Amino acid sequence: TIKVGINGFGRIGRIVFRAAQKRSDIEIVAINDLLDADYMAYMLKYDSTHGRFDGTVEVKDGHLIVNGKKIRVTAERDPANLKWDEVGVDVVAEATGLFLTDETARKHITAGAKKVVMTGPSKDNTPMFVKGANFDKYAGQDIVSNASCTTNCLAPLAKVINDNFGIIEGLMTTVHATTATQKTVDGPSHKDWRGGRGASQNIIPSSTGAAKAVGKVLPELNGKLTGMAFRVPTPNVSVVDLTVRLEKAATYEQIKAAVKAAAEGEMKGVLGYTEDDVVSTDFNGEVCTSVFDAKAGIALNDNFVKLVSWYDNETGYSNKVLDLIAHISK
Amino acid sequence: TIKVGINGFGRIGRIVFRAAQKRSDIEIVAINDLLDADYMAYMLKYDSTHGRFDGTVEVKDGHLIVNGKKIRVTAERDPANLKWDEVGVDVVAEATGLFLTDETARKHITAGAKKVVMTGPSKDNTPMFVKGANFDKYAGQDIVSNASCTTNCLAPLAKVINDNFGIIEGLMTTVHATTATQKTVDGPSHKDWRGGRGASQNIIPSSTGAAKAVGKVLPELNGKLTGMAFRVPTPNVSVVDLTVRLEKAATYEQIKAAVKAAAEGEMKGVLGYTEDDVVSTDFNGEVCTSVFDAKAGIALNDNFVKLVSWYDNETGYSNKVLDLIAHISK
Amino acid sequence: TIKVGINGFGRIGRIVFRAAQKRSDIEIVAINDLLDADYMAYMLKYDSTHGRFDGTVEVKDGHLIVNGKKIRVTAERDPANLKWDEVGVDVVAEATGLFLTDETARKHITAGAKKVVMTGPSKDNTPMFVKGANFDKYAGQDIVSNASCTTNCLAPLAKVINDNFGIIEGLMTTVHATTATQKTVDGPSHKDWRGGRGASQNIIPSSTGAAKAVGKVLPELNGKLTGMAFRVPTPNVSVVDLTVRLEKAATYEQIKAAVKAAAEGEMKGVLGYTEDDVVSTDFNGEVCTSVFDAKAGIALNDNFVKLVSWYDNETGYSNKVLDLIAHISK
Amino acid sequence: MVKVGINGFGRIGRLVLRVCMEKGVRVVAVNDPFIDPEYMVYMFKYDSTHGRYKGTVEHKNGRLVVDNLEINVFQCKEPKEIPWSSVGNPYVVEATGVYLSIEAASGHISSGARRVIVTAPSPDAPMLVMGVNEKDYNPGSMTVVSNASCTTNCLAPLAKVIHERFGIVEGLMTTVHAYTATQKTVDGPSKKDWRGGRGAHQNIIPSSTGAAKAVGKVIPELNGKLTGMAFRVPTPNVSVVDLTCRLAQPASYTAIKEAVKAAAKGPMAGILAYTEDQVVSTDFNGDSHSSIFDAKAGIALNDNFVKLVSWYDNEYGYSHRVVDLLRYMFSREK
Ligand SMILES: NC(=O)c1ccc[n+]([C@@H]2O[C@H](COP(=O)([O-])OP(=O)(O)OC[C@H]3O[C@@H](n4cnc5c(N)ncnc54)[C@H](O)[C@@H]3O)[C@@H](O)[C@H]2O)c1
Ligand SMILES: NC(=O)c1ccc[n+]([C@@H]2O[C@H](COP(=O)([O-])OP(=O)(O)OC[C@H]3O[C@@H](n4cnc5c(N)ncnc54)[C@H](O)[C@@H]3O)[C@@H](O)[C@H]2O)c1
Ligand SMILES: NC(=O)c1ccc[n+]([C@@H]2O[C@H](COP(=O)([O-])OP(=O)(O)OC[C@H]3O[C@@H](n4cnc5c(N)ncnc54)[C@H](O)[C@@H]3O)[C@@H](O)[C@H]2O)c1
Ligand SMILES: NC(=O)c1ccc[n+]([C@@H]2O[C@H](COP(=O)([O-])OP(=O)(O)OC[C@H]3O[C@@H](n4cnc5c(N)ncnc54)[C@H](O)[C@@H]3O)[C@@H](O)[C@H]2O)c1
Ligand SMILES: O=P(O)(O)OC[C@@H](O)CO
Repeated sequence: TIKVGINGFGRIGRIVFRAAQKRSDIEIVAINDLLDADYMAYMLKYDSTHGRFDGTVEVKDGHLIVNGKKIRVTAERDPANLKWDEVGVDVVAEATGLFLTDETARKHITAGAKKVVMTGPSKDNTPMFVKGANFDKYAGQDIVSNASCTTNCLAPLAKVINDNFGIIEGLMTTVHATTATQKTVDGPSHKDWRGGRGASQNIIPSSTGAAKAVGKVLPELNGKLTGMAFRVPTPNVSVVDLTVRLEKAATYEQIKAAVKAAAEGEMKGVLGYTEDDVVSTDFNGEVCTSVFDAKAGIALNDNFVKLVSWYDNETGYSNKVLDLIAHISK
Repeated sequence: TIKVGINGFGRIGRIVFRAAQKRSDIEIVAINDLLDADYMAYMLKYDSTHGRFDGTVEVKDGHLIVNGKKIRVTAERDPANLKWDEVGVDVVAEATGLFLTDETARKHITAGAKKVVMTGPSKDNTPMFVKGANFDKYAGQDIVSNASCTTNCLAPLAKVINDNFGIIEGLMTTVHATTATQKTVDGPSHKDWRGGRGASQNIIPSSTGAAKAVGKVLPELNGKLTGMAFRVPTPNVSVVDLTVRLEKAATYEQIKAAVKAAAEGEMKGVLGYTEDDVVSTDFNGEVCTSVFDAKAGIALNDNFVKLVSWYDNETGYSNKVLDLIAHISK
Repeated sequence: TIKVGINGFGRIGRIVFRAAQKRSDIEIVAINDLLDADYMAYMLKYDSTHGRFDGTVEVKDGHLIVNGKKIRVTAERDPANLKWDEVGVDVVAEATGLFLTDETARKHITAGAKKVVMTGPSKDNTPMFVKGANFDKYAGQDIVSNASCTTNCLAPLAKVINDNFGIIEGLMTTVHATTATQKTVDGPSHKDWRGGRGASQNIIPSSTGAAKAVGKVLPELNGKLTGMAFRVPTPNVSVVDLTVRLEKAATYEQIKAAVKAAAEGEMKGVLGYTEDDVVSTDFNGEVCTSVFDAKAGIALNDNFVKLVSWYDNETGYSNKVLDLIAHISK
Repeated sequence: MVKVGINGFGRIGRLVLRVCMEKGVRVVAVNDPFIDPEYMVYMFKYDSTHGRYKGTVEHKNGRLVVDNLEINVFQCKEPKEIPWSSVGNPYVVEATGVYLSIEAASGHISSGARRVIVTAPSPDAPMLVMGVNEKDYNPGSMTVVSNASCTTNCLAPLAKVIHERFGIVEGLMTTVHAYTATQKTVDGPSKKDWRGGRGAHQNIIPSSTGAAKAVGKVIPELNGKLTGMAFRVPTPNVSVVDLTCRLAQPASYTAIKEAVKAAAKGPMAGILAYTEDQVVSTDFNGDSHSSIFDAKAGIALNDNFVKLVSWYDNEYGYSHRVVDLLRYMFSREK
């Protein structure tokens, strides 16, 4: 059983935690945030997006008790002081958003852990892995990244589309839910001025390297995709709107057939396929990181098409983080 | 004119600033915040709740220029290092939320200003003034507080009802817009666990001092009112719900008569009165700090009644902050 | 086993349906609305608030197949034409909002049903029943009402407080989630002008009979309670805020103990109790019609207190409709 | 001295009356069988999105009285029964969404109207987007016209500038669109659009448009070269078009930016606007333009494959254009 330690118990850390409960191959043996253990329990117990926690949580001697299982709680601002080895943590899930470089993340290995998974795209050359795209390329690196939730939606779709028909070029938009970084009313964000504007009131243009990043986990698609985002007032679930030019002409039904073949075979559990009249809330809790929406899409012609695919940016991503942890331990 | 300086260009600072431009007695000469001059210009020009700035804004050189007038831009964390005198500031509007004691607020006085108005309830013995309640008890103090937006709503109504019918006792609920202190999705709020929960997603119970603080600005009501808040997913405008036991019997028609008489008389422009079928967005931009809703309220009998009054937590309070500045410098 | 027909497959109709799947005493045999069978399947399968249907659903020969049981689907505008006898229906859940008098509800009996439960307050002297208050005063009548969601929250709480301390008088506010009668953007609501205004933009005052209606189910409280609502931008879960004058002095601990013992005792399943830092999404899917919030409430003194109780206006009420159905069929 | 009658006092019809008050265009009558004079006053005086009406609104003797200007209120179900003749034969703004065919909107002509503007796409009435093809209006042959959709008025002025300058070989549009009156507050019935009945405030809802095809009608060279779709999202107003296109002639994003600025400053002033500021949707709440280009929000893959972004207040910009078009129609009377 792979022991894991979550650093940062925010949205991802918490939903990764809930997702690990249903796995046999992984134990979450420790958590580090900047919160008292009782507050950490409260945040685990109750969730505005995902309902109440299925199971028991208790606090004794400053340690969480979750379904009879002790979890070490710490509050070390500096990942250097974490003593990961006094709990036997094999891998740490880096979920604070702060340590997305080798140098910063490597402190976990210095503090006792063996390997690290960053729960965001790396800010340096830390290699990125996306299930159904390039998990098999992993070479034993002790520090990795699961890229972003959007790359986790886009890449599996793009692989199938490229593998069957050939993407000459593609431009992507993600209509994306509100995230922690945003502001409830017009506030400061000197990094990102639009991003400070009240999240409940606005459609907010936003930039992303999610489409570029696909060409890293799929090198054959390098230089061929790029894109952007609009943040909208939903608390969870997002959607990719990919417009691609194809080398081989394909009817919309041919494209449907291809994705459905992959979703049922090669990409099962990663890429999903629907023909129902679905909306965002229908995918709250979706574990598949990309779910093709057959009826949403549209073809101008056999060689030019807008494709649509859904993802629960919280749940799907958190699940593949555990899949990445699992894979690098194999 | 009275030269004002703003500390903290947040929601109140910005609305105070906009309201300042319509006044002939008051001129804002400097703002201090953790913001670039270009970013302050952006935040002033565009507003999700209150629309575009009515006036001209430029950064020349520069150098914030608004309506032709130069505004000094500083980025001092420590108020003691502001040199307010170097631009000739008499009153400082302290609107960061962080300096609500005489100790801290007095750093502006040593930085060269003459007086200070806190734009929030004082966390020490610092005196609080609410217009239509106790502005005339100002006895030349150099540091004062303007109370809270909610106290500015309830006190005016409370006094009219006390003066005419006598409050034996009251319990109050404010159904309240979301604010900058809340979170877009479930996030850390260690001093207020409910307040960390998704702002857009939830009705959030919240504790408020504003009903007890009515006792401070109306001593005749000390220990006679307490209450609480429900934060709800609206970006501006709140409402007070005052359940009162009355000494003297009173028909709703007599309550109305009194509220309207006070609105047209001694509390003109502070206390308002409506019989229309109004909802919250109808008081977006409301200058009156308390607007009585005749049709919303209800009486069980002539001694037990529920009274409803609206307020634009942002706009009305910002206007009364400016009134407090005018008054203390008479 | 009791055979039920649902008239009106809206929010209550569809949630009553789901809840009936989790019971063995009651089986839904027939459904009427002005909708095709395949559209009904869709509305059952997917719910924005309560997630995907737990189980199977399909259409076959113009009828539903839900968890392998054939449901009759009809599309009659007139209840008299419904032929409930052809499916052998015992009780009709009348949830269109249109047939809330004996006169109109009785068309279901004309159509072959034994009894009818109205899923709303009856608009004549048709008797009303709220579980925890007066189920046991059911005297064999063939048409009844389960009252409103708000009464079902208030009645149990009121009864517990009155029985222990004596409510001299009380005023109530409900901060209520948006419902189907509201409008997305400002539109016509010629019966309730405020209720035509954009639901998601506004705090909207509303009238309610819920507190007077408590006087009908608990005659001892007749003339002693009234109130009103504020509709707010949340899609589900509502809250009662009861301000009560107590005959007998009671500490907030004593009030807590009273509710907790009723919760675990004679009102188990109806009245709930909590001391956690809860918000509204924490009760999404709650079966109890009233969950006392201990920390949220506040007393001025031992004889004047504000009490708060949560309720899922959809789920809780729907469960109790099935409870009322099962009771009147005993 | 155009005189306008408004049929249907909804979002478009109320806001059309507002823009008419703002421009001194005389609205002589409003017909709505479901809103009476008293209730029109309330719906016009208070607006959740665009705020209180700045001015006075009263009712007197069964008339709507806005800024002392009396407006007749009718209560007829059918266009052919409305007394347009009794109020001086105005041009009618057909804003119900129910009489969309030439045959349907012509009822107003039977009952005394001089012209009709349908405030939506028509299956047969000529579309006329100001800035693009309003000169196609033939007063001699057209008594019923369509002012297209809100989305079409955003896409077309942009699409014109880009086609003329660089050539659009092909394009796919998405509009991320505010919710409207047709949607529901919580999941409810929408027989003809299952997704559109799901709660507007909780959901991103994929939705249909013919706005990009419609551009091929008003700019005939773009016929068959544009299509698209929509996502309805939890905002009360203001929408945005996301146009992904292949250009015939290579163009840097700076060349593109300069072409749009040009049009905005000259031939499409008041219709097409250009911004480089860090704007968001509320920044165009109350904006009069049909299309506001967002220079910094867009992205180019290369000189021939770009994604362009333009904003539009789907209510207030579109109302402004209805009033623009009927003033234009009136100027052309022989
Ligand atoms: N939110 C999503 O849907 C999503 C999806 C995929 C990836 N991600 C990525 O995952 C990361 C975290 O995302 P999130 O949404 O959970 O953000 P979040 O704000 O919810 O989580 C950050 C958490 O880390 C804690 N923290 C801050 N500094 C710390 C430190 N010094 N030591 C320990 N804990 C600290 C905070 O208390 C907070 O709870 C980010 O890199 C984000 O981009 C987010
Ligand atoms: N917004 C309301 O409804 C409302 C109503 C009544 C009172 N208030 C009070 O107004 C005050 C400010 O609240 P707000 O709502 O404007 O929140 P806000 O977040 O919008 O304002 C805080 C601002 O202060 C700035 N700031 C932080 N540290 C600073 C530093 N040390 N030096 C200079 N600037 C700094 C921030 O950049 C931010 O712009 C609070 O005390 C609050 O209680 C707010
Ligand atoms: N939703 C709540 O929180 C709640 C709580 C308590 C009580 N109620 C009550 O339940 C009743 C229904 O409320 P709802 O929220 O389900 O509304 P809803 O709009 O979701 O349900 C009404 C349904 O009835 C159908 N309908 C209309 N006319 C019909 C006809 N003549 N024959 C058959 N079906 C017809 C509609 O298609 C719709 O599906 C109302 O009386 C309401 O007051 C609602
Ligand atoms: N809302 C937008 O963003 C927008 C933008 C562009 C075009 N449009 C179009 O304008 C039209 C109306 O849209 P809206 O948003 O104002 O809708 P709305 O629902 O707000 O208003 C429709 C109005 O028509 C009235 N009405 C219904 N039947 C009538 C009849 N028989 N006679 C007279 N009046 C009647 C109703 O009382 C209602 O007030 C639609 O065709 C729509 O596609 C809307
Ligand atoms: O959906 P409707 O109400 O027609 O809205 C019109 C326009 O906003 C786009 O279609």
